[PDB]
Amino acid sequence: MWRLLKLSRPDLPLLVAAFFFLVLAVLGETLIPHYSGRVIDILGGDFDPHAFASAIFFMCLFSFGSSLSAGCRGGCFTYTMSRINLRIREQLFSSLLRQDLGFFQETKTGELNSRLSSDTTLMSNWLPLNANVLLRSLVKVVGLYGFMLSISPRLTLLSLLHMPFTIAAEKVYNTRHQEVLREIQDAVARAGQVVREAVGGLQTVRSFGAEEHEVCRYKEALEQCRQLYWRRDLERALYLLVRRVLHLGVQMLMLSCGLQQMLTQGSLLSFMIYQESVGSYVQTLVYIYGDMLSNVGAAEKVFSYMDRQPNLPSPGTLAPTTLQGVVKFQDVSFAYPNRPDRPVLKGLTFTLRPGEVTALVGPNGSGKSTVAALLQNLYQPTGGQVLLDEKPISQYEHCYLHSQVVSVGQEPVLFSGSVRNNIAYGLQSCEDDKVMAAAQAAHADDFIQEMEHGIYTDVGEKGSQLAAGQKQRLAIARALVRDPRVLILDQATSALDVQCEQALQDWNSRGDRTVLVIAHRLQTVQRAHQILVLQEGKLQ
Amino acid sequence: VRRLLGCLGSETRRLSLFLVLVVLSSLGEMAIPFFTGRLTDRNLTLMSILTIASAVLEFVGDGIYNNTMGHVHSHLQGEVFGAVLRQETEFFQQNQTGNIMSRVTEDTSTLSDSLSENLSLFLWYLVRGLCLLGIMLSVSLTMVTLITLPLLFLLPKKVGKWYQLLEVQVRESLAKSSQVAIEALSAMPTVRSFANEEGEAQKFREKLQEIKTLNQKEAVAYAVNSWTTSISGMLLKVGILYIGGQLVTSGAVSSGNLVTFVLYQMQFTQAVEVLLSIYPRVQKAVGSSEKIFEYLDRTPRCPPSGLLTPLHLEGLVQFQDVSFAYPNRPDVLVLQGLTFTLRPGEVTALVGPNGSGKSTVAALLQNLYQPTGGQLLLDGKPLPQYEHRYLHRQVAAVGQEPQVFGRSLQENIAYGLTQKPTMEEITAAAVKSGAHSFISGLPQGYDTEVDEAGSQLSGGQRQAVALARALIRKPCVLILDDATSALDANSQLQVEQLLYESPERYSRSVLLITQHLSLVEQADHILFLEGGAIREGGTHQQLMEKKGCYWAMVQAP
Ligand SMILES: Nc1ncnc2c1ncn2[C@@H]1O[C@H](COP(=O)(O)OP(=O)(O)OP(=O)(O)O)[C@@H](O)[C@H]1O
Ligand SMILES: Nc1ncnc2c1ncn2[C@@H]1O[C@H](COP(=O)(O)OP(=O)(O)OP(=O)(O)O)[C@@H](O)[C@H]1O
Ligand SMILES: [Mg+2]
Ligand SMILES: [Mg+2]
Repeated sequence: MWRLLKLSRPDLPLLVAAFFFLVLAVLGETLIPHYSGRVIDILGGDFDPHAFASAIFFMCLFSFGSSLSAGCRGGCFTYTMSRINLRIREQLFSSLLRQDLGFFQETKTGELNSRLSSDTTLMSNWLPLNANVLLRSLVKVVGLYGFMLSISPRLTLLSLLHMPFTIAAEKVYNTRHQEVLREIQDAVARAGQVVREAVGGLQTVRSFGAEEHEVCRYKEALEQCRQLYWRRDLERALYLLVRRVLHLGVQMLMLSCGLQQMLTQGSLLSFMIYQESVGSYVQTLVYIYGDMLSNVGAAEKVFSYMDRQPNLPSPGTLAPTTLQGVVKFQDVSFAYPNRPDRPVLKGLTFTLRPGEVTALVGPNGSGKSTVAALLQNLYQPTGGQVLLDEKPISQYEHCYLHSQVVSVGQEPVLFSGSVRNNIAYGLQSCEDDKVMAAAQAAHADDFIQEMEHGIYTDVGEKGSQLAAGQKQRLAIARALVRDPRVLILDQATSALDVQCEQALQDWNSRGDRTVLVIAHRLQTVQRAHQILVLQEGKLQ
Repeated sequence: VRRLLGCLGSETRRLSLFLVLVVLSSLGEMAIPFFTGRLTDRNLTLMSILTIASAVLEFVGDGIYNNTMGHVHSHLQGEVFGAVLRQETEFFQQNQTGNIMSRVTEDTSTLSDSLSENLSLFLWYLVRGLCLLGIMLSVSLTMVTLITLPLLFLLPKKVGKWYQLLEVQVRESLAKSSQVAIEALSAMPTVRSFANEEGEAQKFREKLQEIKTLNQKEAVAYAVNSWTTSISGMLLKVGILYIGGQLVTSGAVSSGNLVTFVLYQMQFTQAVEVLLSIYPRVQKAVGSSEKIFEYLDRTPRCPPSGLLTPLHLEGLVQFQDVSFAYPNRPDVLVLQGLTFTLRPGEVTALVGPNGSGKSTVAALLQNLYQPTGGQLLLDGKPLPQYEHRYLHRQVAAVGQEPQVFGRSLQENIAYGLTQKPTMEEITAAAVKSGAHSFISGLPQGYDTEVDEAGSQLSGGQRQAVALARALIRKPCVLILDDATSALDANSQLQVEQLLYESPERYSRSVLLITQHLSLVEQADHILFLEGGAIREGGTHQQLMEKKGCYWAMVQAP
């Protein structure tokens, strides 16, 4: 409730300018009707050289000033809320990237995008509708309460009588409103995930002929959202009707107590319109303050994501100028955080040397990619330790470590940029000579020239405009452009043909690289210096 | 502008009822002081009854309007998504996932919000102004007011196109940012593997800068438009005030009968001001809904579905001079002159180098694309002659890199089938594909939910689940596209026994695409494909004694 003002702190001059223009606007529209009355009551004989012209000229200049200030206030409010929404989006997206890898499996991508798109606009769009109405209502209530001169005990009776404006009903309505807004946002995210999954995997959906199923699922989600919206609207309308009905209970009592006192008849009917206006205005003020609080509180998910601490250790500070590249697994046992109490590794212990090639073999589900992910400091072991040059691998700097320990994954993931933007991914600076050398080393330069624009050809989303072997070669080139010290290859030749497989088979022609290959088929790991066979997470 | 009003044409009865309620309420609001309920008792209870009846009518009108607008929003959001999935395949190459999702989920919501905000206000102030025009007919000043009123509408008509030209750009920028976000969030293990979180943050900030640039122009235009409409209303008041003051002195209308025109004028000018303020929001709404209406009006370039559902179908597939060009990059041929036949009860293997065009053949056989210069026939009839669901039930495939969805294991195997299969059939398919070994070991079994894109499964397990999903259909035409690239030596025996030892092989025609040449030795036919052309064809032996490309590939070490 107070984080929003601290976030909107860099928008203070726009807000104070908007308040200045707003008080100028309300002063102008307060002072206009008196001179409008002076204009109209001149009907008892028209004065041509004076009186009429001066009054209409003064009304002209008053309306001109009020209009200019109103336009300035509206523009300032619109710009301020656009800036606040963009700041919230930037901060939430920057906070989401720091989280642990187990956070992204308990959540869904379309739901996160729905939060970033809708929940940020929910906590910004209310102020241009709310602040002007609330301030105008406050000014009008203060002005209408300045009619104390009419009759003395009326205001004292009014304050005590209208002080309990159904506090319990207000709290009940605020609780129900906040709950239904939270449910609405959850349903919207659930509906967006359906579109997320249907559009992203369209080729499989078309291949099985199941687009109508996705349309039906989306329509079910839309029906749930529509039901929640109608519940919210009906509750709001019922609350407004109850308030408008109960407003009469004080008005008839004051209009009866004036007759009961028999302050005169000509003065008793001189403030009924004032009483109705001040009651409606204070009811509007209380309602819009409650709506403000409920709408701010309904977006607590975005605040929870922006203040979430990742389940990662303290960041490293080590960055040696020379790295030997000897890797040690010592008594390492691991179980995944999203699915605990089912161990994947059961006491692994081995050493990887700079001058040798190590092969890791086993059946499906044995845990080889788990070993690779623990080697890249993507997960923390529940027992034992992973050491790089006799130091824990979590003590090294984040940017330093991932330029030295580089891996090719089981399923390579490309991005929407060009070829050279994927080869040089994650690198601050990279000359074109290094990129072409890495493409030559990965045997990728043969098909690069065949594409239009060469290395500037727009690779499709997820590398969908290439073959699988071409994507594999691009991933190998991306790994090799960094000149790594420890190189992991998690089935890096699963898509290449026979000739490209026998062409890329040394991996240690440099002689100072710690290579770990992970393979299923044989006749590619005879030249491995060390062979490790693991079954159900135990080394044999 | 007509499309926006036509998109709400399914609720005509409810809008007519709301219009009748609005007209009745406005005529009650403008006929209260003439009668005020004379006699018929005391008057304060009549005031209470009037307030109660004013509350109830507002409650009913609000309920009807809100229910109607919710129905309109849900219906429009459904139709946009229904129109998106009807397009061709390459439409999803030009348009990214985040852009399409921002169009479907966010542009429609903005259009519905603007429509629901503006329509009731327009109707209320239009009825109010139309009644106030009627009761104000000094007769002679009314035509003066009506001829000076079009002039105030000259300025917005020259301006409102600007309101579109910003808004479209704004929507585009938002879509771009969304795509960036999703491309960072679906590949988090890769990004953290290269320490590139700052790059994704900078990529987000690049689009946020463009949105920030457009917002300033939006705010300036809003302030200037508010100024202009206020000066127009002030001028409308002052002109009639000056002409009334001049007409009072020079006979004509007396000042007694002229004063009553002016109170009506102060309210008619305010109604005109509100109607002037509504129009730029309508132009902005036209700007916000250009892409979704383009999606709705777009016609797909793929041929429509047929109506053929034969009871008995065989796996006889014929290629006749089939060539393809991949219309994303035309004027380069991926396939040149393919001509081969698939017979039921037989296996045909498609071997070749990388990038030769084997997955293009597999995608052409799934009716994902149409051939450029040949005929692809299934039982002597083209693929578009068959019904969509029937054709994609009869022909089934696995895929080079298989994809699974975020649901339980039992409805991932049975994804897309109209008639739900029994648990025994799912168990039989998982036994056949080799997926029964690990699913039975899971704590929840076949009800185990997998996440988005199957992160809880390894590569071989995902391949086995995809094979079971292909096998559940009993497909006569079977396509395997590197189906054993992640399977171990134990799981390849299942595929070998499926290909050459199952009892059901006589009811299938198999197209097998592999880089593992051990499975190709028992294939009935082998086709070598290089550069999109079939260089060699025949059995394993006939290709071995003739030397050539296949013998060069086999005798590699
Ligand atoms: N993200 C995850 N969350 C939970 N469990 C997982 C996750 N990834 C893998 N597992 C499970 O961990 C076990 C080992 O999987 P892993 O990917 O490490 O095996 P692998 O030997 O590399 O497999 P393959 O040879 O099939 O590629 C399996 O039982 C798998 O279901
Ligand atoms: N969506 C696409 N748009 C444009 N060109 C594409 C697209 N998909 C593939 N290509 C191109 O078409 C050619 C054939 O690719 P294809 O996927 O058919 O090869 P492949 O024989 O299956 O390869 P591999 O053995 O590596 O899997 C390649 O040059 C590739 O770059
Ligand atoms: Mg693996
Ligand atoms: Mg392929």
